[PDB]
Amino acid sequence: TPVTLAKVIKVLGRTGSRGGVTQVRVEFLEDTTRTIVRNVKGPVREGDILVLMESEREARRLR
Amino acid sequence: GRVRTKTVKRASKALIEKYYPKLTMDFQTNKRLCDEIATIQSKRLRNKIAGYTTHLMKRIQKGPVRG
Amino acid sequence: QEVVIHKIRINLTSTKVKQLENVSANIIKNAETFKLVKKGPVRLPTKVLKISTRKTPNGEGSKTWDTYEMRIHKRYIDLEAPAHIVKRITQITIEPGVDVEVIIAA
Amino acid sequence: TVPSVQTFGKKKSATAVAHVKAGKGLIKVNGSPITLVQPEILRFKVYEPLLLVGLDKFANIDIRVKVTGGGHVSQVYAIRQAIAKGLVAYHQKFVDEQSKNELKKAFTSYDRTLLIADSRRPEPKKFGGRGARSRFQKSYR
Amino acid sequence: FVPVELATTIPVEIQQAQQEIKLFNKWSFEDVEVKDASLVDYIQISKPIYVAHTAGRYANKRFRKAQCPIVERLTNSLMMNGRNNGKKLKAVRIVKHTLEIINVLTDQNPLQVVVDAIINSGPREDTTRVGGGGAARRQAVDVSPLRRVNQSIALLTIGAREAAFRNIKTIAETLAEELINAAKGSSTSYAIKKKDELERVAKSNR
Amino acid sequence: PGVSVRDVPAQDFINNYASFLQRQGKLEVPGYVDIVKTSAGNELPPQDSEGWFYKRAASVARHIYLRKQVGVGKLNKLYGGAKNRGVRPHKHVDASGSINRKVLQSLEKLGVVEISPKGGRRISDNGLRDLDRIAAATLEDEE
Amino acid sequence: AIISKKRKLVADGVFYAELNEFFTRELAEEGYSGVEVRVTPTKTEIIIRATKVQDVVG
Amino acid sequence: SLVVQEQGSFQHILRLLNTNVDGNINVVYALTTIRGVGRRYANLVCKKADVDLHKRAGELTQEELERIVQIMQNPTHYKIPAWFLNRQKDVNDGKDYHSLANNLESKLRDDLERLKKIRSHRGIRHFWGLRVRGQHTKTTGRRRA
Amino acid sequence: AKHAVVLDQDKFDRIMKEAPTYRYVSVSVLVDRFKLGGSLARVALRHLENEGIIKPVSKHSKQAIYTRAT
RNA sequence: UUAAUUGCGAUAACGAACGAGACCUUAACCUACUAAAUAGGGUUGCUGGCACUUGCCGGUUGACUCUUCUUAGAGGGACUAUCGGUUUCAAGCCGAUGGAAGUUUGAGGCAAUAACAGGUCUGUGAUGCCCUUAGACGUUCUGGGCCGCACGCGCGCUACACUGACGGAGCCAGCGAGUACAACCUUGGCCGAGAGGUCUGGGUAAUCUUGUGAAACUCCGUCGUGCUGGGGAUAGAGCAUUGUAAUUAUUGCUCUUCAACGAGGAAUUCCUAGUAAGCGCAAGUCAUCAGCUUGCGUUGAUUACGUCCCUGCCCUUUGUACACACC
Ligand SMILES: [Mg+2]
Ligand SMILES: [Mg+2]
Ligand SMILES: [Mg+2]
Ligand SMILES: [Mg+2]
Ligand SMILES: [Mg+2]
Ligand SMILES: [Mg+2]
Ligand SMILES: [Mg+2]
Ligand SMILES: [Mg+2]
Ligand SMILES: [Mg+2]
Ligand SMILES: [Mg+2]
Ligand SMILES: [Mg+2]
Repeated sequence: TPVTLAKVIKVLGRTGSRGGVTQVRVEFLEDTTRTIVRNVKGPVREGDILVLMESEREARRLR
Repeated sequence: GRVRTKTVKRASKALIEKYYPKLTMDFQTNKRLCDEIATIQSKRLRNKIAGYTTHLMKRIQKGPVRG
Repeated sequence: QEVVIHKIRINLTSTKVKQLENVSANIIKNAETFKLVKKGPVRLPTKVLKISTRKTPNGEGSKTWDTYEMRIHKRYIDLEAPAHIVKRITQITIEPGVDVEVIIAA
Repeated sequence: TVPSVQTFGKKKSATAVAHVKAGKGLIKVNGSPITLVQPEILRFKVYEPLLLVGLDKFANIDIRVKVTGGGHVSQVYAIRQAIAKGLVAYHQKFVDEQSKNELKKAFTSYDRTLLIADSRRPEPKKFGGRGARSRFQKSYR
Repeated sequence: FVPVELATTIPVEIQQAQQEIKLFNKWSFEDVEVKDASLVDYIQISKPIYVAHTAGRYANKRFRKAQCPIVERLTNSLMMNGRNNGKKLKAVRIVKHTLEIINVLTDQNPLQVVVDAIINSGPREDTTRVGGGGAARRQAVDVSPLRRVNQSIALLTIGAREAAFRNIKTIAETLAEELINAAKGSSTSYAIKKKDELERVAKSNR
Repeated sequence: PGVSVRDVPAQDFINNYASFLQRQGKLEVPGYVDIVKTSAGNELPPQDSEGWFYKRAASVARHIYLRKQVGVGKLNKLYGGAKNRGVRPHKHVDASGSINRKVLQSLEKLGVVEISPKGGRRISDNGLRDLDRIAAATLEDEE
Repeated sequence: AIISKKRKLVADGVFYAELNEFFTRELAEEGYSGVEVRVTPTKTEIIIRATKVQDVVG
Repeated sequence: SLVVQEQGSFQHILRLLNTNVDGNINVVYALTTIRGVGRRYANLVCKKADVDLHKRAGELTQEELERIVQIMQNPTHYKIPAWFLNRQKDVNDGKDYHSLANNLESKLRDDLERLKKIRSHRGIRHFWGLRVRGQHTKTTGRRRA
Repeated sequence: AKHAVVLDQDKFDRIMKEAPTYRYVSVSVLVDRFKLGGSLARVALRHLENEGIIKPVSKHSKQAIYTRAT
C-alpha cells in the first residue's frame, strides 16, 4: 500500500459544517516544497506528521 | 479570556499620565508604587493595574502609543 | 497574702470576627500590664452553622437552594492566675457583640 | 540533638509527616517499614524517589512517616511526596547544596508532582446536580 | 552488580532491578523504538516511567494528552463502562498481566509489541458527515496523528471488552491477543477489522 | 539488630497465628461457630467451616497489638461492610455482636488480651511475647 | 441558662429578631427603626432607636 | 489439593429426596437446587453428616446420604438450634418445622387455604391475585398473574 | 453446564502428556484446550510441580501464568 | 478579540453610570510571623516486647521545649509573569521556562432594564372582596384515606459476571451533628446467631460518641462463561424495636421461596478535570423509617479545547395592513 507522509507548514482554518475538520497546507516529508491543502479531522499543530494514502487531491471548505 | 477591563486600563492610563517617572519596568516595584499612589479598595485590582502599567511601560520602550 | 493559682479559661465566642479579635488583643494587653503566665488566644475550628433551604416559598419554580450559614468563632484564653486578678480584669474588658465568659478553675 | 527535619506530604486530603533523622537506614510508615504499604500495585511508586537518587542517600538518613487523610492511592502519593521532600530538605540543611540541586534536577526532569505539590481539590457539589457539573434530567416530553 | 544494604530489608530481586538501568515495572523501558515514521512522540515512550499509574494532569490544555505514557493510556481506556468507572488499580493490574502474557509469547519487548499494535490499528483517512443541503453524504478526510492514536487505543480496549463478556479468557488475555493480532497484521481482531471497514468507506467516497 | 512484629505483610502473620492456635488446641470454641452468619451482611458463613474463626481471632489480636484501648463496638465496625439490600442501595452494618465478644473472652482466657482502663482492651505481656515469637517464626520462614 | 455555644448564639439571634418585630409592631406610632442589644453579666442593655423618642419615653 | 481419581467407585448424577441432584457441583450449591433446602442449612447438614467441602455432588457414600436424609427430617434430634426454619414456634402444631422437598409447597397451599377460610386481608388479596405486603401498584408491574 | 469438568484417569494421563514443549502454561489456556476447571487446573499444575518441568511467572489470583523448564 | 456592550481600532460624538467585571465567602501556597496537658511532634523517667551490646519498636498525659503537619489570625502571593513568534509586533490568543497556583486560579454569593396577567390568598393575627358561622368550612376526638389498579408518562434505585462472586484477611476520609429539665449522641463490659437489650458512663461538645477504623477498593482459596453460586424478585414464619396505636409486612435481622431480566427499539438527558462515572458517609428530614434531597469526602478516565449543521436565544439588515403585537 503506497503511503505519502504529510507535514504541516501552516493551519489554514478550522472548518466543516459543524467543526470536525481543519484546512491544512502541507509540505510532505520526501520531495519537499510542494504545497497541497488537505482537510484534517483531528487536532493538528505545527510540523505534525500525517499518514495518508491519497496525496495529490485538494478538498475545499465543507458544506 | 483575560482581557483587562475598561476600568483597570483607564486607571493604568491615568497613572502613566501623572507619574511616567517612578515606573521601573518590572512588576514588583511598580505594584508597590501603584499601591502607594493610587488608592484601591482592593489588592487583586491593584495588582492588575500594576500589571497593565508594566505592559504599557514595555510598549512605550518600543514606540509611542495612542492616548 | 493570698496568691493561689487556679488556672482560668476565658471563652470568647461571636460572629463578627474583627470585634472578637480586638477583644482578644485587649485581653492579652491587659494580661501583659498585670504581668502573668498565660497561654495565648487559642483558636478552635470556627464552626459554620449551615441551614440549606429551597429559595421558593412554595415549591413552584426551578429548584433553587440557598445555604444560609452562620460563622462562629470560639476562643480559649488560658491564665495561670488566682481568681481576684481575673475578676479585676473582667471589671472592664467587655465590647458589644462578643461573648465574654469565664470558665474558672483548672 | 540529632540532625533532623519534619516534612509534610500533601495530595487530595492525605497528609504525610515524614521525619528525617540520621542513623542506620530505617524508612518506616506508621511503624511498619517502607516495603509493605499494601495497595500492592502502587508499591513501586513509593520506591520511585528512592530509586531516582539511589540507595546511597538512605544509609545515612532515616525516614519515619505518619499518614492521615485521603484513601489508599492518595495516601501512597502523599507518602511518596513526603519522602521526596524529606531527602531534599536534609540535603538543603546539612549536606552540600550541589547534591540537593542534582536531586532537584532529577525530580524536575521526572516531575510526577513530588517537589511541586498536587494542585487539584474537588469542586463543591452544588444544587440541582448529582455531581459538580452533572445535572439531573430535563424532560420536555 | 553491587547490592548496597540498609536497616530496613528489601528483597534481592528488587535491589538487582534498580539503579543501574532506568527500568519499568520490572524489565527494560530502554530500547523499544518506533518502527513507523510519524506517530513518534505522540506514542509516548521517551520519558521513563516505573509504573503505569500517575496523578499527572494531562487534560489541561490540548497537546499535553500526547505526552501521557502508553501503558497508562491503555489502563485509562480499560476503565470504560459503568462497572469499571474509576478503578485505575484494576486497570494497571490488567495491563501488567497483559505485559506478562506478551513476554511469555515468543519473548520480545512487550512495550514494542504494544507500540506496533497502536500503530497498526490507527485509521489513515476517514469519512466525516458533510451537510451539503440535507442528505447524509460523506466526504473522506485525512486524520491527524493524535486522533488516530486515540482511536487505536480505544478500539483494542473495545475489542477486549467485547471478548470479556461471558468468557474464561480474562480481559487481560483478550487484550494481549488483540495486540498480537494488530502487530502480526492478520485482520482477525476487532480493531483492525474496524479500521479496514473505515478505509473501505473512505474509498467508496474517494 | 532487632526482631520486628509490625513489619510482617499482614496475611502471613495471621496464618502463622492460626497454625499456632491449631497446634496448641487451647482457645475454647464459642459453640455458635458455623451456626452463625458472623456478619450481619452475610448470606454465607466462613467458607472453610472449621478454622477461619481462628484466623479472625488472630486478626483481632494483631489489631489490638497495633492500637491502644480497643472495644467490641469498634471490632464490629471493623468486621462489617456492605449489605446486599436488593433494590435498595448498600448501607454499612456491623459484624455479629456476640461472636466478637466471645473471641475476646477466649483471648483473655489464653492470656493474649488484657483488660485496659478508660474503656477497652490491650495486650498481655505473655501474649506480647507469644506474638513476638510468631513474628520471628514468620521472618524465619521468609528468610 | 447555658446550652451549646452555637445553639446559644442562635437562640440569642432569634430573640433579637423577635424583639425587632415586636418593636416594629408595638412602637409603630413611636417611629421606631433599630434595636441595639448589649448582653453583659447581670444588666442587659437594650438600646432602641426611633424618630419620636419622646413618645417611646412617655 | 488433590484430584479425586479411581475408575468409577462413586456414581455421577444423583437423585435425593423426591427430586434431582446434578453433579459437577461442589457439595452445597447443588442442594440449593432442591426445593426448600437451604444454603446455611445445607452446610449445617453437611457438617452434621461429617463430609469434606471438596467433594462433588455426583459422588457421596450411601450411608452418608442416609445420614443427610435423617438430619433433614428432624432438626431437634441432632445439634441444630432450629430457628432457621419455615415454621418456628409454628402457627398451629407448635413445635419445630422445616419442611422438605415436595412438601413445602403443599404446606404453603394448606396455609393459603386456611387464610382464605379465615378471610383475612392477605387472604382477600391472594384471592384477587394482587399484592400482600402493602406494596402499591399504581405504576409497577403492568402484566401480573 | 458445558461438560469436560469431570475427573477420570484417562484425563489425568492426557494432562501428564500435555506439559513439555509449550509456550503457555496458563489456567485460561488449559480451559480453552477443553480440559478441567479453573481450580482443578491449578491442582494439576501443582502435581506436576515437584521436580522442575513447569515453573511459575505470576503468582496472582485467577490470573496465574506458568512456563516450561528451559 | 473577549466568558462578557470585553476591549482595540474605525468613527458626531465625548466623557459617564448601572449591569459583566471589581467586590465577597470558600477551596488551594507560606519548613516566614501569632500561640496551643482542648491539635500535634520531640528527648529523658517508669517500664512493656525484642534482637540480647551500644540499638529498635512501644505505651504511659510524667517532665521539658518546639509549631512542620492541625487549627486559625495577621499578612503576602499570580499581574498571563518570562522570553518565542502570530495578529496594524493593537486588543488579544497559542507554545516553552519558572512558579503552589497560569481554563475569569477553581466554586459560588450577590446580580441590572423591563417584564410575564409564571407560582403561591395551603408560610403567615401579610391581605382587598365575596363566602360561610355555632345540629359550623370555627374547633376538637374516633376510624379510614391521600399508599386503591385494566392501564398511560417522568424522576430514581438495583441487576443483566469472570472489570466476577463469596468468604476471609488487609485496611483508608471529609463534612458533620449530638442532653438537664430532660428523655439526645451514647461508648466500655457480661447475656442474645441476629436484630438487640441491660448496669456504668463521657459529651449541654476539636476534649466523649469518633482516628466517625464508610463504603468502593487490595491478597489467598472455593465455583468457573448454566436464567447458574449473576440477579433476590412475588412470598410464609418467629423474635425484636419505635410509638397509646404497625393489619394495609413502619422498620429490623434469620431460614426459606428463588421470578423478570443474557446490555435495552424509536427518542433524547447530562457533561470539557479532581471534572463524567463509580463508591459511601453526614445532615435535612425524623417518636420510627432512604432508595430522596442537600452536602462532603473517597477512587477517578475517554474525547473536544471547535463550529453554527440541528435546537434554543441574541443583535443587525429587511418587510408588515399586527401593537390586547401571529394563539
Ligand atoms: Mg453487586
Ligand atoms: Mg500569540
Ligand atoms: Mg468567578
Ligand atoms: Mg396566572
Ligand atoms: Mg383569606
Ligand atoms: Mg400525595
Ligand atoms: Mg426533579
Ligand atoms: Mg473526628
Ligand atoms: Mg436459583
Ligand atoms: Mg424524600
Ligand atoms: Mg412594501
